[PDB]
Amino acid sequence: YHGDSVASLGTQPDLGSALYQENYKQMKALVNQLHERVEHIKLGGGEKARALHISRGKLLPRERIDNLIDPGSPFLELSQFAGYQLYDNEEVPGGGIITGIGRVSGVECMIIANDATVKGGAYYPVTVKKQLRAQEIAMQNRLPCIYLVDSGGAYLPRQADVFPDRDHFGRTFYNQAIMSSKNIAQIAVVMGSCTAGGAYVPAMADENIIVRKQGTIFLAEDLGGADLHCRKSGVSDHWALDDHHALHLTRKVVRNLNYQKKLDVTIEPSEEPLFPADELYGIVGANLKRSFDVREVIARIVDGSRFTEFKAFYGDTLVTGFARIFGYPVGIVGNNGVLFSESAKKGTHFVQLCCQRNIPLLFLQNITGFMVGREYEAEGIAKDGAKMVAAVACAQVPKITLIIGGSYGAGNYGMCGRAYSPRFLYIWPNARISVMGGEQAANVLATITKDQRAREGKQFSSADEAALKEPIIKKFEEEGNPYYSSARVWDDGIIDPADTRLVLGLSFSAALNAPIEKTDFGIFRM
Amino acid sequence: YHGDSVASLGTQPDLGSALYQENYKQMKALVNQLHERVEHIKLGGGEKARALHISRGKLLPRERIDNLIDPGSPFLELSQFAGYQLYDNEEVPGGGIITGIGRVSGVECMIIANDATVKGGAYYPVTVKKQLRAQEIAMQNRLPCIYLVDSGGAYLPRQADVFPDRDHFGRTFYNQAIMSSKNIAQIAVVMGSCTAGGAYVPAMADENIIVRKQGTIFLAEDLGGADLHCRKSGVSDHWALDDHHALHLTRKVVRNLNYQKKLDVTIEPSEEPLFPADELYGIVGANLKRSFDVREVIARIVDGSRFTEFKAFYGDTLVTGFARIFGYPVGIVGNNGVLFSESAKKGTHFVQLCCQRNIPLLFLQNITGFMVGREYEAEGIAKDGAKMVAAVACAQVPKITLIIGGSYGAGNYGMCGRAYSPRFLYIWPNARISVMGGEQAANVLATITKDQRAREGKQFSSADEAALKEPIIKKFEEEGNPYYSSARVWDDGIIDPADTRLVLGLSFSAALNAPIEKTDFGIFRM
Amino acid sequence: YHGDSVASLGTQPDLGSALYQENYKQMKALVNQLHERVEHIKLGGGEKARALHISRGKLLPRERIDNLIDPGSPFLELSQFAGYQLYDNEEVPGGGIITGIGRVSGVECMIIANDATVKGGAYYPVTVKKQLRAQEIAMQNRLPCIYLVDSGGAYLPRQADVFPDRDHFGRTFYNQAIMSSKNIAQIAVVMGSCTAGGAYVPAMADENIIVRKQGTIFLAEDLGGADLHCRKSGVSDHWALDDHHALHLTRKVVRNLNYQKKLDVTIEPSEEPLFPADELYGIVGANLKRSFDVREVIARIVDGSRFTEFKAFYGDTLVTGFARIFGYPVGIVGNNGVLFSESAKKGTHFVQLCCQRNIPLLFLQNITGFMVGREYEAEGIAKDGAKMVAAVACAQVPKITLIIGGSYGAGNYGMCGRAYSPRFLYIWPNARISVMGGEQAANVLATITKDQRAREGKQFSSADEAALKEPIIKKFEEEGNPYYSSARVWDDGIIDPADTRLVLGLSFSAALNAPIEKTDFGIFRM
Amino acid sequence: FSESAKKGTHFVQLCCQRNIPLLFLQNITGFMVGREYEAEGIAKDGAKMVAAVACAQVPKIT
Amino acid sequence: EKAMTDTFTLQAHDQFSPFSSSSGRRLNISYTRNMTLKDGKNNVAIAVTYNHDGSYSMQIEDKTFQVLGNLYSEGDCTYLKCSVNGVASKAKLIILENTIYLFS
Repeated sequence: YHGDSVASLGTQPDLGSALYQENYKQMKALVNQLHERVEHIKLGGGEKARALHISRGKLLPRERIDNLIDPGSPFLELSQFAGYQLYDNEEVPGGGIITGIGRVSGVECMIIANDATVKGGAYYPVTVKKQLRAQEIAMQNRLPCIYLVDSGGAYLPRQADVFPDRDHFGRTFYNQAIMSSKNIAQIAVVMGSCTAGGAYVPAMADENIIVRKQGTIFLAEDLGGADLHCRKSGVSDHWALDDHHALHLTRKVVRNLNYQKKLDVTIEPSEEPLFPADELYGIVGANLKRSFDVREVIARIVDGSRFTEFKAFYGDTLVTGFARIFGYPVGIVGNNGVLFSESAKKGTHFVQLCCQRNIPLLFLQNITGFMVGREYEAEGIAKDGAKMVAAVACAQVPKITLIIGGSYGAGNYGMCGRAYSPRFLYIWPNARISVMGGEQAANVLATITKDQRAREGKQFSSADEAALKEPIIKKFEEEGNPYYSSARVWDDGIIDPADTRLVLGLSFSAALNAPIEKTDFGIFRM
Repeated sequence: YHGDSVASLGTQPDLGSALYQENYKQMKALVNQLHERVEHIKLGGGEKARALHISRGKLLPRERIDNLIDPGSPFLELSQFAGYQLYDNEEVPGGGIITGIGRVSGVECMIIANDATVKGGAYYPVTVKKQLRAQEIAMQNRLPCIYLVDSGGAYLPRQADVFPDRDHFGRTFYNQAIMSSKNIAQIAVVMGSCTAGGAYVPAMADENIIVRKQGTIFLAEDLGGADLHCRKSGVSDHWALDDHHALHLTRKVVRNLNYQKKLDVTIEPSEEPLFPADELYGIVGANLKRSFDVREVIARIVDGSRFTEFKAFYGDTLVTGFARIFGYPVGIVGNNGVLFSESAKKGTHFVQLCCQRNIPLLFLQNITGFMVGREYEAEGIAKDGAKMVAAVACAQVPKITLIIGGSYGAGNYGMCGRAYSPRFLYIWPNARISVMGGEQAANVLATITKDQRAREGKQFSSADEAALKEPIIKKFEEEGNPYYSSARVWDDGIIDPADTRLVLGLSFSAALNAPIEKTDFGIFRM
Repeated sequence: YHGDSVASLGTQPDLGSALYQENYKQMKALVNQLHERVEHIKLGGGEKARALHISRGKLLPRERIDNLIDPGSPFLELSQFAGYQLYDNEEVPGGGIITGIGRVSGVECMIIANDATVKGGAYYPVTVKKQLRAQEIAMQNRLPCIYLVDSGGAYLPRQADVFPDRDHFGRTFYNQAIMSSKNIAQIAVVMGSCTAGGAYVPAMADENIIVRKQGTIFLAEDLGGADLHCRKSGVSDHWALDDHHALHLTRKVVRNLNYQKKLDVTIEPSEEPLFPADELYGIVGANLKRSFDVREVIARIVDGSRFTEFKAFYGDTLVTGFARIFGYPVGIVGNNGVLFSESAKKGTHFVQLCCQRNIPLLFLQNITGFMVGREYEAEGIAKDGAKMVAAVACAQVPKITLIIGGSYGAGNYGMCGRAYSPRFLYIWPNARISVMGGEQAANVLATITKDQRAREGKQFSSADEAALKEPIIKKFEEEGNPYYSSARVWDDGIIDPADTRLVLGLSFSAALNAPIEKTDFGIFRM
Repeated sequence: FSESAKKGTHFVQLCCQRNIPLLFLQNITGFMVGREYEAEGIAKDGAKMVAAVACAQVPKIT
Repeated sequence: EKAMTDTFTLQAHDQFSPFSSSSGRRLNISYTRNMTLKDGKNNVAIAVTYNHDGSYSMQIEDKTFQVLGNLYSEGDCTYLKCSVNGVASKAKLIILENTIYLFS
């Protein structure tokens, strides 16, 4: 019996209020800035490179993905901003590689395609990291991997950051071998030149497809990717006339995987939230100093804006409860202020509940600056904050993290930061991430100097202090920008707040391809 | 019945030969250079810092380890050269942290001690990587972790490379939580100030020891590490009067772990090699262009110089066989020339044999430059080299890699490079590692330029070519030096060739603390 | 293909026959007596106690259950007669506790509610036993437990029978901890005062609900059950305004258990029996000396009165066969006379068949007095009766026992008595249970006395013998009455024969919530 | 006390992790010294120990 | 409520469990439900007793009524066929928000 009437979250914001008008205007500008930058990245290398690419009869990398996935199906692209201003004088749109999750023959798959128009498809250090992140996502969720291979090899000027280390180019083949041993299909389509060391990617794949004239595989047509590779050498499993033919063959290969998705969780009919998503612009804004009720964000992403809060009046700075997104059950943990001992205990209790019932967890990070409280006897927080860091780490249910505000210090770890292997991590265009907030850092620097100056007896003037402080503030702002963080692969993308519900729905759906394991906890330091 | 007489490897070198005299002289100089540099690193921060450290009643970090381990037991230190010239103007001896494996109360444990004399124990980016490597070693071999905590927090000027990412400081607590859940004991001894974010390390430990006056734990004595932490807060499990008392308590804690080592492999009595180890100086030398028989190296490290070669006459550029080191069975794979299709097939067959019988694997990397052969139809090698990369990756037996020569290109991957998770990786002082050898790179660069110059029609003069080539050669030499590689944590240390047998014996003994699992292979592309 | 026509059991009784008229009249009187006694127990403590209970704004205990379960769903109450005349001068209707199985949010749950109107909710010795029986039922069938806590603590005058032993009050918390470790949800709703030692019940629960003004938890409002307990102490997970609000919250909590029922058995469409159930009154009657065909009872409870008899002509005193009740498959074992060696062998063979196919077992106990046969060389029976006692004990399929007649001696054990952990045990209002029948006991006593009298030579007169015999007969009758047995918790309730099919259907449905395990047998003494 | 119950709960987890048998020496005190001492605090923590002791699978002797 | 129960039962594996019935049955006693309905500004208390035969005995104030009926669909409109104290009637039933609409 599911006919019980229940209460719903959310309230109607005051559209006429000046605060709402200002917050909407600021957030809208950030979203528009995000959109137009992606448009530029969409063009890859440029008109001359794109014209040359098409002149050889090859499809553009994004057109290949469009033809590969099922007609009209959504495509979840990841790390669109990798390599954004990462290198001083070189522009590398998207890192030279396009990765995302789409549906092929009704099966969710991870698609990894080299962008040959960007530096001829050479592998920059960020390119390796982006690919390795994609492989990690595919393995953790048991998603078949499809490699649209068109590459020019490693970027020699930066070889030391590509070749040698464990998380360097060598790890790519290690991941392929491991996934194959686990029956996670590895499919490679050589749609262009495969350079030295990239010839392994077609070979290490379970099934392989090579284009007749364009494809070349060699550790050019005669040496590799030849009819020799297809027939005499036997490296090729399927022979394709052109790019369209190869993509058609790939869809057939996936259809023969003999795989059917099975769900471990209970399912209920989906319902839209009771409030518009675009109202999040006015509610949240771009000023991290102002505070908002995280429940408002929840009310606009969960099915029917229905939410069962757990321990509502205890540790109120943290909000935990049960909801459903697109029918899936989810346990939501979101910050609503500074973390306290009660908040950490409340979170630790909640995480155990979700792990016991095998319920996916969603974290909404919005940590607060220390301008309000200098110390507050933080020693008490240390004893309890660890209990949450330890429960979150050991949890085996799928975990997704969304940074809707600040993310500073140990608060990042307790809320399932990147170091704690959430299945996905997304950030809103207004976020900031740093070891500490910029102002606090300045104060700390100031005290040390003033006191040391005092030992010398030299006077640290008021002007002297300000001069010291300004560079520090600037560095922190520059390095906490959402773009700096996404340029390196610290998150899986910057998403428009109006798209939060859709992105979460796609992400949780993909994460459910793998069975949920039993959670084993360490010692809880009572 | 084990009374059968068998043949033994090795031959007596010609000590009078000029080649032997020159090779011994060159290798000896490298070893002497290695020794004196370690002596300097042994001193840590310096006399002023060391004097200040002792003036507070605290033991020096290396004296702490000496008192912690069993009397007279050997100590296997790791990554002694981390941070060597890594940072432009800052000297960070050993990365500010000392890690190694020693015996405590008869149990092999991983010891991780902060060096407070180096930058006050602040965490540099290399410091985090060194600690994370130590934790990875402890988990893979089920070694209890002992943290001698005396730290000053993260190095703010380089925060972006310490805090945020998955392999950044946050991962340290994640590793502690995971090992605790697996019953791998985590013991923390706070022998000095624990700064913000380091207070978690005592809390996340299974058992904790704090010194009465020196120790402070706070997210100074009143705020944390107080009798408050020991009694009022309860974060402390044991209370110690001084450094000597704390080390005595630590030994008692380990003795109560209720752990006993069990061996999965057959054991035979140990025997010394039939040839002196120091002869390796003359045999190997420092000139990578000259070639030597890897069997000579094997004859001087295995018990009794006894070796059963597998497929001796097939793919002779690779040597594979069975031997024993300190009684443990080992399968040895070593390069004896350029890799061929037969060599890769022979290696793949051998690795399957060792995995089937649960025999540890040892790799001796000495890959050859392409000066001898420009291409040799390397396309054939690609089809087969992958079969070895794929077998080596999936092998679950303990793997140890020793680079006794060059390590270039895909040959590194096939011989269990760093990317393939060998339990340990060591390098001799004469090694070089790069994407390709320096000369080849220059030639490649030259061709591209000469041809492009030809399209312009501008003449690329002979002088012009040489000028282009010289910088490239220099870069490659600088970046392939054993010191560059060890300064970053790419290997676990640079070892004297005369110490090869001892280091391997200690490493394999530690690796046997974990049970050997069954190996699951992927698809072998026949 | 299930279109085969089959034979059906049952015959039309002779309604005009004098025996049928007498049997119907006697059984009807027993049923009417049972109904009116339950009506009195329904009132609990009484009008004054009930008026006081409502005056405090609290719902009556049975009204709470009505509001908790799904609208219109049946409620299977257990042990309605616990404490009936158990204590000399104290009336304890239902033992002071109401237990049963009902559907909450579509999930079958065990509901345990204290009756505050009975002795203020104090725990009598029978009260502990009734609760422990309910917990045992919930654990064996994986039914979530809901505790409607309104209690006054232990009854001090009888503390020795409540506190100390293994099956005393302490076991209640032990059961809660064990079920929680098995993911059998434990939900506590404090709807009234929680006394010393009852404060543990809210704390030991996975999720907890407390009423704002009425609830008090303390090992009154200020000390416990305070806003202090809800917020300051954190013992409360949900805060409820009144009894109605708390019951609404409980339904929400169960809906979030993420549980879905799965059936291990094959299912077929249900069909009503071909004969009226009320005819069982005439067929069975109340005279245990007369005999009836157990097949008649079977014909009126199984779907379509369809029954496949196993070994019909061998050991005819026992009836075994396959049938279906409400679509579930069931193997039925029922007595049809004195047990013989052939009957025991036939039963042992049948029980192995059901265990092999994972078919639930139903036992219909009607053992016969020894008036017909004094000994019949019972030594032969001993060798075989054990084979059945041993097979029945080890069977892991769900077992339900229904006593429709006598239950004496070792025949009780062979037919899955209370000592053999049947999932449920019910008795008809006409049953008798004892070590031996009353008459036999008297004879035994008589012989001993007469013979001993003979040794003395004193004459044991005929009158003397009768005088000795009469008290014994009386004791046995008093102690074998269905009410004596149900007052103590030896069975789970006395049920009207017309309700037999419904009770069995509800019981088997609940028992199927747990997966059926493989049966491991001991040594069969051939 | 609350601290005593927490200390016991921590200890029992340690023994169970290492598979160490547990021995209990019961000597509980009368309430002549303390009438109540806000025993409500004890209830929240005493349960944590009752629950750890019950689930422990190492041999236990009292 | 009975229709909602049937709708839930449709999606369950245990299709024929007796718990899915809307009999409101108890052991050795009869279930009486206290319902409250508002007519205009007046609250009406109705005591509904679930009979074994499937009928309902409703008491409002001092008067008792014997009620039995079922729901049937004509086109898209649900119809209630009921008999109160032996008087049979048909009406269109719509339950929207917290208001019960009966059209006869």
